[PDB]
Amino acid sequence: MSRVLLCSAGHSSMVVPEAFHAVPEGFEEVHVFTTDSEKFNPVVLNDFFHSLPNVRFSITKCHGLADILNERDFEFYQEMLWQWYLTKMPDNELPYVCLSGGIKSMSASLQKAATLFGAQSVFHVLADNNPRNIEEMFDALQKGQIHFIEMGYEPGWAALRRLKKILPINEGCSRDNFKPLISKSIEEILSNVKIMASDTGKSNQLPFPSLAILPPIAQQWLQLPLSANDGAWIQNLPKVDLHCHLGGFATNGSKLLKDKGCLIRQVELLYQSLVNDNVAYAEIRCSPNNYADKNKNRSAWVVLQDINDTFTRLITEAKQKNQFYCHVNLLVIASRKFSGDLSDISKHLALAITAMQQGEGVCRIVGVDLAGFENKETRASYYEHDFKAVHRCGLAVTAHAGENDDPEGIWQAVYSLHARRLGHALNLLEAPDLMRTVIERKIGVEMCPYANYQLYPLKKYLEAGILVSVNTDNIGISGANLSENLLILADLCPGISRMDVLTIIRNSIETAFISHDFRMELLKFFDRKIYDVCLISIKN
Amino acid sequence: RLITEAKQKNQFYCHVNLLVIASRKFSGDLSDISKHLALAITAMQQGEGVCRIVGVDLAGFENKETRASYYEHDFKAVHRCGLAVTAHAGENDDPEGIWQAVYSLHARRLGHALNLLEAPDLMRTVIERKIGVEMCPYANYQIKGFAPMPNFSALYPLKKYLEAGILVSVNTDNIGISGANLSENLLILADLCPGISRMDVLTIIRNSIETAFISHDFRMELLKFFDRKIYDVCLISIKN
Amino acid sequence: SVFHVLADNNPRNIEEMFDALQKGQIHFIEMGYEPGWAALRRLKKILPINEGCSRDNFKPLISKSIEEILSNTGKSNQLPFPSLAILPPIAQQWLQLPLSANDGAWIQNLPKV
Amino acid sequence: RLITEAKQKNQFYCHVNLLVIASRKFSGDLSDISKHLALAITAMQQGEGVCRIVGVDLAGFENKETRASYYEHDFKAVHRCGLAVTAHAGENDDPEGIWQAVYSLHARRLGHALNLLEAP
Ligand SMILES: [Mg+2]
Ligand SMILES: [Mg+2]
Repeated sequence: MSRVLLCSAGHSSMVVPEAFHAVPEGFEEVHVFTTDSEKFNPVVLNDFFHSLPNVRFSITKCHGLADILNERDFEFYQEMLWQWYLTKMPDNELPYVCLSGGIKSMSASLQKAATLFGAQSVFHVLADNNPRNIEEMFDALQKGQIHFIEMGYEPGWAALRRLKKILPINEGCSRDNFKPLISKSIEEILSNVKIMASDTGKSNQLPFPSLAILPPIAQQWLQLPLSANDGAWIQNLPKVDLHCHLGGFATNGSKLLKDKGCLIRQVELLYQSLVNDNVAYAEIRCSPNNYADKNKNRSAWVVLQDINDTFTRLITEAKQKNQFYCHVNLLVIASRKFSGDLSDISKHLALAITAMQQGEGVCRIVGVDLAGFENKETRASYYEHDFKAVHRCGLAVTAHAGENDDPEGIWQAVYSLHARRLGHALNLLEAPDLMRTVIERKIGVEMCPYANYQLYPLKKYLEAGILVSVNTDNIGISGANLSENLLILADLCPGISRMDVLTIIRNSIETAFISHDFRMELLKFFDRKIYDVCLISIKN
Repeated sequence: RLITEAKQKNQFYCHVNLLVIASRKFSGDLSDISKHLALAITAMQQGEGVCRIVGVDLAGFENKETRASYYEHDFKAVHRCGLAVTAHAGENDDPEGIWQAVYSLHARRLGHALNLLEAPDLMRTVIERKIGVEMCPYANYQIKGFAPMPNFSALYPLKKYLEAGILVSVNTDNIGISGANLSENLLILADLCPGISRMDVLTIIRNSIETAFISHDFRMELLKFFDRKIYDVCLISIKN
Repeated sequence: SVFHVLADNNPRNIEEMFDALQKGQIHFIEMGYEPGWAALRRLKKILPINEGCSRDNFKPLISKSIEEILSNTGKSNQLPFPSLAILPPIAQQWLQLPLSANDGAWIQNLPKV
Repeated sequence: RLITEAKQKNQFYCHVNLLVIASRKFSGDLSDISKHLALAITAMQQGEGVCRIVGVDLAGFENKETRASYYEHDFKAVHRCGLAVTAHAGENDDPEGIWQAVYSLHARRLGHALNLLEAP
């Protein structure tokens, strides 16, 4: 924990040691902002802090401004002071600051910086004798002449404290080619507040994925239909992939992947690809029975356990280094056979229940998949009594009735299997009753853009209000990742905009089978990341 | 007519929809249940209107004689039409009853369900399915007893129901009998559930908005109006 | 509007800074328009003029809220009504305060369902 | 390991197989029954080995309130996969519960059933 101290000193440099000694508990880092004037005496605080190496210290100089004389000088000083304050923020803490030093102008500017970004406690210092050398200030504080004065305790604006990611690519804000981007931030916040308070029609709401603090230009840009040149922006956007088959990545499967080494390499390469695509969460459907080998003592349970263990090891390694990581859970696919050994479905269900019973592990089992040939021969009116068992133990179920299926099949897949999530079902338009059912019950749709590619009802699905989630199915077989999956909607569904992409991501994140706590943590991280990425992208 | 005349003057109007109560063993023969649900679905098929019927209700006295696992076969068709069900599975109802109500009847809402805290799997599934739980603070407080009743130890489970993530909704039940409208029904929680914050009250309002059986577009309009009004109220809330 | 006035010579007499403003020596420095909070002035109604008062009757009405701004994850991302973000932070932390009995006026003014 | 060690020295060894008892748990978060059935199914599916799980047993709270005429629908999967069924009932139960147990769960063994003599 770091008690970073920020201050500004004018003709007097004594004030910073007084601020340090005002709280006997002792700070950890101290930084002072000063102009390039010659009246400064850095040596006294320099050797005073050299008396205690254990406390970090730094000095930053505002070049080119001897003193504030006109409007340009003051605006330059304010921009540099804001930049220095925001570049010296703690990563996850509010700092302290003393306003005593400097003339009224920089004191007011520093307090404005505090009011914009927030601080743990702002304070002042009062010296009865106004000491100038260390021994006499020490004697004054020993006697009791030291006086520290405090008013402030403010949280600040999280959103405007959150824009430090844009400081690079400025060379150091040279006056010849300086752009006061902090002034852009302040005009942004004032513009949003004034527009909100000076109108009602615009003041309705708009952004459900939660944000509403971007500049109005940024919101207008979001409202425009997306183009094919937004590839960098969407790639920078974090995504969720709720339908991705493990065995269709390096296209493989039953004939090749029986050995352990191939499974390990497939797992690691899939995780690397997912992290490369900035995907923050995904659900994976895997076939343990298709991957087992009774000859080599390789049971389906063993295969699933090994998958879970390697996934857990990988995510733990990624998290321990404090780098972006992709949380992933497995889905046991109840492969459709309907020809022989029909007990395989029950075996898969029991395996899934026992797998979720593991309990421990950040990576676990959350749902089962009723995939396979979705024809009438294997509709949802066959095994509901057996699915009573999996539903008893509180396990989610994902169905798939989207290819060559009639509305009643979707209907009692919804109402007998009770699929909390639904796959595909592109022809849902022609069943308004089924529209009303799916919308009212808030069950999502696992529509895969490239899979059907190899008029798209996606836009109409968003208009109706279906919680549609864009999914990649098999990136290896399709040859395109999730980023291309959202990219192709530009010409697949004309008139589509970036706000709809954000709503798609939001629908995906609520649609995943996750605990309430993990869901809300994922929402927090996703909101943070989308805010940062749009702030970065709007400027460039 | 009331809604139309209130809106024509561009004032604050409370949009209202109905609920058809299908009581169990309340008047004699149980064919009254089918009469009620047929009436409800036929009223729904009116088509055009402003104040509509959204669904049906299933209410009973205590249990057993008024259990929620008796009329699934009757409920098949009325559910199939497109209505919604709010089973009164609660108030000293055994967990199997609520499980049947949520899963066999596909009921989107529960009445009271005060003792859900002792059925962890029932919690888990309800939270995972975002099934609303209507609950009346003053009514349940009077008829059951929760801290600070004298000579009582049980405390209200609202704060737990919120932090777990249940889509709880605060209601009034019987205004005249309880002698409390929605305002004091929300206010009573301060001494009923200590440590409750205003932010959780806002989330409760949001959940009540979410759990209504209403169309999507009406939901967007309702959310926009509520958010603007809530921002305005909180702007002139800190004044006092 | 809150601003600042700076004088190079810091005049003392009327003719001096009159001449300074004739030349334009006195510059004007402001950090921009400050909306404040749209509604906080009912404190001046509930608290009378109190012309007869001393140090005994201090009002720490807001300072306790200021202290409980951050002194106190669940309450951080539970935000509904996304326009609630634009709400000034002081009122946000006020919402973060626990509920009380005396909020009946706001409860009545609260649009409910 | 015990039976392998006993057999390696060519001594007398007692071959042992398991029975996963599906405890009644009158209410007791009754999903434990399905949990036990799934655990037994996957344990049998493990397969390789000399000591093996061979069947399931249901017992506990023998009173008529927890008879065998409730869970007749769950036992379809455990019977289809290939496991064996045992039902303990008859110490103080009616002479009809045995009929359901033998003819609904297809139980190959009957616990106790001391009062069978009065049901020819
Ligand atoms: Mg697929
Ligand atoms: Mg009632």
